[PDB]
Amino acid sequence: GLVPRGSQILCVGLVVLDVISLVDKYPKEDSEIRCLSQRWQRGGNASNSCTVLSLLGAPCAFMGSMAPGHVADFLVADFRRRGVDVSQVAWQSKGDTPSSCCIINNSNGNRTIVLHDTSLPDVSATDFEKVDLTQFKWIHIEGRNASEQVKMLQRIDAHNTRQPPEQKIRVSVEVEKPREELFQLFGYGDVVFVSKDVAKHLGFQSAEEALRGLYGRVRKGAVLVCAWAEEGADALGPDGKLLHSDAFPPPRVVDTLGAGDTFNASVIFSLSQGRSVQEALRFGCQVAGKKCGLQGFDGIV
Amino acid sequence: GSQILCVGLVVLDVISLVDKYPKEDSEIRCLSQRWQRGGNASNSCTVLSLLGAPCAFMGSMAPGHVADFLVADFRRRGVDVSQVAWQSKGDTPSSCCIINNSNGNRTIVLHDTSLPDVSATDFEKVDLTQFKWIHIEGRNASEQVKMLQRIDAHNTRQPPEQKIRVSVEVEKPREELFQLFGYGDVVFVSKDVAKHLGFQSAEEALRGLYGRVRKGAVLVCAWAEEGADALGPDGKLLHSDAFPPPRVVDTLGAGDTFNASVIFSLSQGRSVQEALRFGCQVAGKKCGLQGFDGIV
Ligand SMILES: c1ccc2ncncc2c1
Ligand SMILES: c1ccc2ncncc2c1
Repeated sequence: GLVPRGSQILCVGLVVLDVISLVDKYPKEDSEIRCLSQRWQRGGNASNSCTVLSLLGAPCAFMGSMAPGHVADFLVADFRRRGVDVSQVAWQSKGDTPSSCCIINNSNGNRTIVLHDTSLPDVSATDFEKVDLTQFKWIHIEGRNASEQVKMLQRIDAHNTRQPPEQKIRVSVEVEKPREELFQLFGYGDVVFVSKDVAKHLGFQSAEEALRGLYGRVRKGAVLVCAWAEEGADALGPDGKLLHSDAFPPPRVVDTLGAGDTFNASVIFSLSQGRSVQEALRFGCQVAGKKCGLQGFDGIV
Repeated sequence: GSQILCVGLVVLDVISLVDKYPKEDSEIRCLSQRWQRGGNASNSCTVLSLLGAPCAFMGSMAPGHVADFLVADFRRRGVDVSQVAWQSKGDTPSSCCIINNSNGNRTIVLHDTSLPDVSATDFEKVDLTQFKWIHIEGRNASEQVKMLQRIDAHNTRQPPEQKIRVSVEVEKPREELFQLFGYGDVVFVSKDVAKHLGFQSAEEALRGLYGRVRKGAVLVCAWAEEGADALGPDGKLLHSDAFPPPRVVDTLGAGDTFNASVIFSLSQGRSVQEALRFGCQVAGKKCGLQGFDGIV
């Protein structure tokens, strides 16, 4: 169908089928057991943010790798359940669609996780070349395979070079895995999200340390953003003023899975509506705080 | 009477192959992944099929994309699905199976949906004339005893030439089931049940459990890498060494493979000793492979 030009927010990243089982006790090897309950869930960073953008009322699209098959089928139907545009998926001829198994030990809250295999090629710069960008007002990249994503980021840069300033496509970038390859991505994006977990691995002990210690790495004009769960969130832009919002914790914490993807999408959404950085931090924190008191994404409204 | 009918579960097995069993609380990446049609009676049908025996499956299934994948697998294998009891309430069961590639150990977490079990009602409605053999996977004992009495009743009416041979599996250490020992020409009891009942080996499990079987039956008990044993009316213990592959890479379904192979051999007129060796021979071959293709 027809997508009006410059109307969609695109997220590029992982999607994965998560199978989650609740058990009485951790299973002894070679044993056969019944779980208390079991869920199949669409997972992944870029994937979660798409769900949030849709619920927020943004037209949105996902770009990631899948292989034809039943896993893909379940994931595509869930994507569509959430009003996500999947027309830019990069279908592969090799590899598994990512899927993962999690066992939550009911009597201690321990999570044991068999992560997906590593057989499916990530999205390539050549896959990205084939995409017509005019559809997109904002493009967001979950850092994964950096060297290739750098080329995608240069391609978008190139595109914007030729556009009026009101046909420019905004870009955001997430570095959430403490992996050296990823650190080059700081150089790209109007907006750069760094995770608490990454900040801590570089040895910063607070959002303020992280932002002040990393800002030197961002491109001129960029805003660097870092959320620290219960401690709220900071951003830092070209004017050197450290901004902050306190968390908006919920009555009780139910489910924090994907809370960070909820923050990222809300910040992106707010800014894409022309709100200020300060306004976006706050909204980001409000939405993510709500999410933490809910099971899944139903009701973050 | 040319078909063999197995009555039990079908389940989506969501399989992850790992280097080593995960420690509590850890997070390991797996080597590979697959979907596989599981369920004791379903695996046995796969194996029977591959052995060249026309066979049919009977069990509950809820309509869906899962079901669609299961059914499509059955047909690739030429397994007759005609007898399935489709439900409305409940979904198809599924499980996460971890297969330790360093020893073929398999660990199963099963999501047993509520989905209604096959019933005496459902069973009374089946044309027993097409069936040479009927194997029943212990599950809902109260109603399966009913299905058994049915088959015997039918049997009392036919010649020795035209009787329907019957086998029972008792796999879970579960009291309701322990009355199933009293039916069938051939009774399969798992190692796991054997141990949960105090018995330390297969021979001890057999001498200790023969009192429970109907008169003239054969009690079978396999024990993985120690092979399997059987005991019949004549009082003579039979043993077969295992046929272990040099590398064990996947034991998910080895037991169902052994059961189905014993049954094939028996329904082909071979001695119990021979059917025992064949059982171990095929099970063993299965354990050196991923899945079921390649066992024949
Ligand atoms: C993100 C993660 C955890 C949180 N806990 C409380 N309040 C807000 C949060 C945001
Ligand atoms: C079950 C059945 C047969 C086997 N053969 C070899 N090793 C392990 C086995 C487990």
